[PDB]
Amino acid sequence: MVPISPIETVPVKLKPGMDGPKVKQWPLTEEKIKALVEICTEMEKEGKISKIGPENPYNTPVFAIKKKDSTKWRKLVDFRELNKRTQDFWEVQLGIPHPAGLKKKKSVTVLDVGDAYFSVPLDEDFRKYTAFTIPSINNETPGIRYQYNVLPQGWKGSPAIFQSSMTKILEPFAAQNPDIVIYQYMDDLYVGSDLEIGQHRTKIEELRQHLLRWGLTTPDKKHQKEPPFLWMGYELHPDKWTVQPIVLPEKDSWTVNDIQKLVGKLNWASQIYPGIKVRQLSKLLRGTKALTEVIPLTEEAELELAENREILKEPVHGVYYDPSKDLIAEIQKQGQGQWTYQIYQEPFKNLKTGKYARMRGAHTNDVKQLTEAVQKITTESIVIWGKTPKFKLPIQKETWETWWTEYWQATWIPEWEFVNTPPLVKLWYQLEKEPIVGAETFYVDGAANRETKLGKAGYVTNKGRQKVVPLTNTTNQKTELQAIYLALQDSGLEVNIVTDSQYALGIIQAQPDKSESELVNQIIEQLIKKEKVYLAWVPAHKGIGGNEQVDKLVSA
Amino acid sequence: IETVPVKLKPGMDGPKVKQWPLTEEKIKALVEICTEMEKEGKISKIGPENPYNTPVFAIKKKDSTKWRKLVDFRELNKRTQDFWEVQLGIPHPAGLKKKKSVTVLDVGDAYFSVPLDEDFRKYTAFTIPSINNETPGIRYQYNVLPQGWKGSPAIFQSSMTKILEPFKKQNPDIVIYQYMDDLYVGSDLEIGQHRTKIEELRQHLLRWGLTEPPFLWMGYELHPDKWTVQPIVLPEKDSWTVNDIQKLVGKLNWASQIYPGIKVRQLSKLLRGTKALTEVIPLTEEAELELAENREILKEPVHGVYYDPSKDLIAEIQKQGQGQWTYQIYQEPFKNLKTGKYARMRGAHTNDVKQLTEAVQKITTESIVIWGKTPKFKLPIQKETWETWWTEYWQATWIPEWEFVNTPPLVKLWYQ
Ligand SMILES: N#Cc1cc(Cl)cc(Oc2c(Br)ccc(CC(=O)Nc3ccc(S(N)(=O)=O)cc3Cl)c2F)c1
Repeated sequence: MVPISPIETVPVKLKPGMDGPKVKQWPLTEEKIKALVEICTEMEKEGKISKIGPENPYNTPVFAIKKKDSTKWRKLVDFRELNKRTQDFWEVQLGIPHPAGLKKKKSVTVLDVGDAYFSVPLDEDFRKYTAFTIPSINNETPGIRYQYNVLPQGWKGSPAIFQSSMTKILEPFAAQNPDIVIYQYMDDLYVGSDLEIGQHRTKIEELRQHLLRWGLTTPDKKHQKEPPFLWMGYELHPDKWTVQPIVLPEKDSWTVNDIQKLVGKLNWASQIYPGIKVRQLSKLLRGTKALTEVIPLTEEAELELAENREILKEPVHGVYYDPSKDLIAEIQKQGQGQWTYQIYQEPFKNLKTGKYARMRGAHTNDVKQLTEAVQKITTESIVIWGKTPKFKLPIQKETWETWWTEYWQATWIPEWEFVNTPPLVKLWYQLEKEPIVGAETFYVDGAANRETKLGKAGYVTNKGRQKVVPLTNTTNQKTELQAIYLALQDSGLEVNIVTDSQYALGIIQAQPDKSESELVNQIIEQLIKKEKVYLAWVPAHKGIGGNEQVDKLVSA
Repeated sequence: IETVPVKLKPGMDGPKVKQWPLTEEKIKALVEICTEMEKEGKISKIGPENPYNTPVFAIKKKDSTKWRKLVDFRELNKRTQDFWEVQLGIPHPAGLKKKKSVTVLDVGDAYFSVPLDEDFRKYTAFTIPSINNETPGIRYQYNVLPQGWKGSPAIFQSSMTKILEPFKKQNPDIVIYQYMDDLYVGSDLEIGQHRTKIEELRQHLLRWGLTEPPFLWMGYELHPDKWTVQPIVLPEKDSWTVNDIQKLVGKLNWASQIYPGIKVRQLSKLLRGTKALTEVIPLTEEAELELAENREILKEPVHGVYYDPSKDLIAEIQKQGQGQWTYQIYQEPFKNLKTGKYARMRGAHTNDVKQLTEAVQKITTESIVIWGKTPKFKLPIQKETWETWWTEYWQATWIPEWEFVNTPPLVKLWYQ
């Protein structure tokens, strides 16, 4: 006997007040019970479970399931109840590594410690709670009772307790081997080094020895799975990575769950396959969860797909990260609130790619959207590489400067450069800071009758120009915008406009370049054509005249 | 040597707050800092049986060049039992805000000499994250009282009292006040002397030091009688255009929500016609008196304005451009308890977010001195921009609460 170090146990407890489970054992066939009694004997003969007396009042049901064309049963304990009564554990597996974050190594070895999983003891005080019963044949003897001595499959704590225990064991090895990397992911170990493959299979051998100190062995026949490793929907190669094959269903009829599949799988592909678009397809999942409803495509969704399948036609690869080279992120405007980006270190070799969609809003602009996509890519990059990339952005230095200095919010983007790849993000209009000398002054007003939806919009100007248009199916807000629209329509290239509408100032002072309101868009389209607009606000109901000489004409 | 029984409130659990992403250099700083605190017993590794998390990050305090660990204990603080047991509180020193000068001292390291309840320790849990989730997070809990926890000053209060009495009875004009990791020292002196009285107050703490702290040698300088609330002021002109009078009526109408007998009828009278915005209007005699009257009214106090320690302080900030920022602190709209401006915001001449972040710190400091509590900010910024960047420019050991303004105020002007 060579003394193996024991794995220190993790103190466990049930929720505050909740007791253990008492679930009735399910009645089983004679065939099945025999199968369990054999397995539970082999398990007992290994140290994993133990027979208990009748005082233990705790029952977790047990089942036998047959492996597909294996005249051989396997044992399933339904812990779903004990889990609900078990305390919370810290979960670190929230996030998984991104392949573009990995630094390339000459040699990588994957070891699965498949045995070692049960090698980890359960908390002595907690075992009693894992009690299950093998019912006897014909129910004529009391069923054989068992408790676990090790972490069970299907238990709340096993993921977390397994990792804490593997980490604690690896600490000294990593510490005293700085020239290698070990990545722990659930039941697996991935081991990499930039060493000659002599010095490398040596260090791997040492790690098998070091794992033996805690009585753990790894495969002699060296793991059948060798490059490319197929992991969490990715493909890892010695020199590059990509996603596992993305094949898009060709079909005659496209249904609901068959678009809650086309989104997920197109989003997955978008991390390496540049310029995937999901907007016209996510448009269809709006509201209705009737999971078998054939929804017709749009004529925008058949040309967005003939783009998808031509991007998904030939494979593309991402490279791995080189900390000594610069990190670059480049953004393109795709249209309809859609943005696409590539992160790279060398021209044409992308670490990874992705997309950003416009946030749901009434009104928006391109510069706000670009700002949001920069922040998304900044955070993503902090997560994957521990740093902010230098940005290349389709916006002029002068445009950005005009924007941030005149914008009422605080805004910032990190270090970036202009890249001249149309279409360029630009400012479509700029409101004057002062009234314009020699430009006509339009005093505008609108109002609507709350009961009839009937209203009026118009203006009186300093030159005696006047208009009142009668409207139906309207509101105060709509009439206030229309008044402003009529002044814009009917004035020269320079114009002063006086409104009492706090609503219209709110929208125009947020500098939309695009709107869901067709009336706001028409205002935007006139603002684009003007040489100079000055918008002045005055309070309502002070008979500010032209706001009084036109509140009495539009409320008539 | 022996701890103090601490608990959470009624049916509230310990904090379970997601740790946010950190740059490689802030991860490196926290690994070196935490590895040393562990050797000195201040912290200990924990296992997965602890489900609690509080966020952690790394700053550089004002003028230093060495990283500091900051724990965002906002959530533990909300959930931490109120410490009223012996004393109904620290009845806020109303004197501190009247002093010519106030120096702010980081006495935070003091706390690390006093141990924490054994039961409570699990609630101080935090995680040093890894890049790309490559290794599991390095998990830690506090053994001693943590910087930034509300309980730390409350527990150390008795100890702080016994370290001060000598100086407080040596110098009875000095005002001394403790918020979080910070000591605030006010006087009615001239500076050279004030600076002396500070250096002396270090020789006390260095002497209780052995019975080299890293950030204990720093000193911040305020002037709270050289603070001013701001009157509303109207232009004085010889020539008024229609536009000038439209803006005056706008500001007077707004001011009318704060002040009683502000009248715009006679100035509105001037605006009746459809005149060109740049055309000069002679004021009528009724208009000139109404304006004179409104001025008189604005040179008085707001009526019925009082602090209420039961209610939230709310702080609003407007971006005025050219590095200038306006603010107001109230509890009831139109009842301002302080208003202010900032023009000079530090070495950030092309960075709006660094400027907002310094303004929030300065406003929070003022708020500590006046009412001994932090206000709820309304920031003129998108959440995602603010939450990406604030931690890059943050220098204080407390963190206030904030929300986001998404609609541009008309009012910006009325304070411009
Ligand atoms: N399964 C799996 C898996 C998952 C992760 Cl997140 C990492 C991993 O191993 C590594 C490690 Br550890 C470090 C770097 C990479 C990327 C890399 O350099 N890969 C690589 C490097 C070398 C070889 S070779 N020459 O041993 O066949 C094979 C491969 Cl896939 C890896 F793929 C393996």
